[PDB]
Order: sequence, then structure tokens, then C-alpha cells
Amino acid sequence: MQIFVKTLTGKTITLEVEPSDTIENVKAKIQDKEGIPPDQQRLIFAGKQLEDGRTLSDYNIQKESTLHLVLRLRGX
Amino acid sequence: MEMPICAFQLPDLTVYNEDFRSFIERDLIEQSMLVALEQAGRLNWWVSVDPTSQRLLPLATTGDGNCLLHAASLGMWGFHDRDLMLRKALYALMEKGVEKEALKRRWRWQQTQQNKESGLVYTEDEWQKEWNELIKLASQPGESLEEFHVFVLAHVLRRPIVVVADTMLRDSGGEAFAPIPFGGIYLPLEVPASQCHRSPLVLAYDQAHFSALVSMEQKENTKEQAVIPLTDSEYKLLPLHFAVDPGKGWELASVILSLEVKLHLLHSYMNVKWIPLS
Repeated sequence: MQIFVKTLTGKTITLEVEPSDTIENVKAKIQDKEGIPPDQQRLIFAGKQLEDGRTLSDYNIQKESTLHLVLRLRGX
Repeated sequence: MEMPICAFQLPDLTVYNEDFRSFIERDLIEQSMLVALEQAGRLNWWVSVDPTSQRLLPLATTGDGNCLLHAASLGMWGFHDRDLMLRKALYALMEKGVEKEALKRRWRWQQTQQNKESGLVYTEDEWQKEWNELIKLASQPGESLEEFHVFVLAHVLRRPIVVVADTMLRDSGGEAFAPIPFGGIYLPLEVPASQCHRSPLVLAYDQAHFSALVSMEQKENTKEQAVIPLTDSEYKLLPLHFAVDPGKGWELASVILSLEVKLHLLHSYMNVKWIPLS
């Protein structure tokens, strides 16, 4: 399935995922697109910060669902 | 119209300063950072509007140390493990010491405001976990550092830090992607101003890299002092990082109050000079 990831600026990205995929996998897919390392990423859905270990199905994330991405940038 | 600036200089070693300055003179510049920040209009925009200002250039990092710590530890030139020692002090300050509770409140308060932008609300356990990660990053040698670490570093040095940076990360399309948090002024606010150095450490940030900024006069050892603006290119006062400890109290009236407080804090910790725009 395809889900959307949205930044504070409103920038939107589409990702091909399965419900079984972990949050780490999603972040890794985001890095493939944007080059930001996973540990400098935070994913938010339904007002909650997603934990790297859990899966998308664990958070009721579905097709055409929109996740929010905020960064914790580091220098180096 | 007026604009605030402040002088800065490289450290002066009490021994082997000539040798140190020779290494500075033979240092390479971080070309990618210079090009990116100048084109984005963040670096050296002042050269045109202020004839007596100097073009500032980012020094390339040397050795295995983290680029931020290496840039900040030039005063310890001659000691190989200077980056490692600076990291221990930064970690020690967060983990121990008198001001760690106030530092933590400042971090949490700013992060809390940031969280509101995403409808996110941390539990106490989440606050503890996020804080633990900041400690872990500071404890591990070679690891890159965050905005708050720069703030703590200002306290370790007991010196203001000024970071030149762009405001937004942008994508392959060139569209804005996400904010860059590093640009601005970092004051040692938990340290009494009487015990602080007033001349700032001046840095630039670009593409996950920190670099110390110097003029060509400083780099060639012809002149000690250079100048750095305390505003952006639109003459807005640079952001003041982690400026509020809620443990010390908190509140156009609101915005203007934040502006006057900033000016008073700059006056307390820095030697600001005001010059006309040419």
C-alpha cells in the first residue's frame, strides 16, 4: 500500500509500504528519498510519536494515511 | 537604519601561538559550506551594506574529532585529545553540575513549544527518554550533536556562540522541506555574565557540518578582530536559543516584550556595537 509523509512546511512524500513494516523501515525509506538518517527522524501519527520497533498496523496506519515528519538534525 | 554587530577573534595561546596561527594559515576552507551559505544569502551578505566588514570563511575540520567540538577547541591547540576532553565537559555539564536542572527545563520548554506545531504531547516517560538520548549523544565520542548541545557548549566555554546558517532544508525540487534549527545566538544564560567571556565563538553550519569562521585578515594573522552581524539579512535580530527557563518565570505586547528581553540579554552577555546601514 501507499502512505503519505508530511513535513511542517507542508512538503508531502509518498511511500510504498506494507502494514507489517516497522517504523524503522519507514524511516529508512524516507532516507532513500530525502537522505536524512533515521535516528534524526521523528514520525508522528494521531498525536503520538511512533516507536521504531512497532509496526504500522500497530498504529492503525492504513492506505492513504498521512504521517507527520519532524527532524532532530545533528552536525558533525 | 541601524544594525547590531560584535567583534570576534581567534584564541591567543600563552605558548606556541605562532605555531598555532601557522596551522590556521595553511588551513583549507570548507568550499561547499562557503558556496551554499553565500548563495542562500546567509553568509557575507553584510559585505555590501557595511564596507568595513570582512568576508568570513569557514575553516575545514581536521582529525577524528566531531566538527563542532574541533571548531570550539582551538584554544586547546597543542593537546591531541582536545576534542575528547571538550566532549567530556559537555557531557559532565548535562549529567552533573549545578545548572543541569535549569538547562533541562530550558530544553523541555522549547521542545514543548515545538511539539505543539504537530499536535504532539509527550508523557513524562517520553520526556525522560528524549533527554536520555541527548545524554547518550554527548557521551559517545565521534557522535554528531544537536541544537541543544550547542547551547550546553556555550556554558562549558562560558562564552556566547553565534552560528551562521540557512533557515530551511530544501528538497531535490528545491522546495522547502523542513526547518534548520542551528542558526542564531547561543548565550551561557545559566552562567552569571560576570563570569563569562563576552567575545563570541563564531561558527557556520551547512549539510550536517560545523565550521569556525574567520576573515582572511585573521587567517593570515594580519588583524585579530573581525565582525559578525547579530541580525539576519532582513535586519531581524537573530533567534535566541533556549532563552526561557520557566523556573525563572514566564508570561504585539507579547512579541515586543520578547524583543526587549533579547536586547537586554545581548547587552548583559555581549559587546554589541550599532552601525548605520550604508
